[PDB]
Amino acid sequence: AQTINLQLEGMDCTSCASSIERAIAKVPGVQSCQVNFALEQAVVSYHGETTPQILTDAVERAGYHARVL
Ligand SMILES: [Zn+2]
Repeated sequence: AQTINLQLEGMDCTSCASSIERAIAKVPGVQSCQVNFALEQAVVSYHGETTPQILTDAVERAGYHARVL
């Protein structure tokens, strides 16, 4: 697995934290996604064709914003 951290914007509540996990989990190649609500960060484990930029697009499409750390 490869791993990447994303900084998250718009995650004001734990419902939205779950929304972000669900959106990231749908990305082909994602194996696991740990959303840290307190730290406004997601740790994503992946393989396959996943890229950091496909991950931040998933977050955008779900109605939030991410940036690659
Ligand atoms: Zn919310």
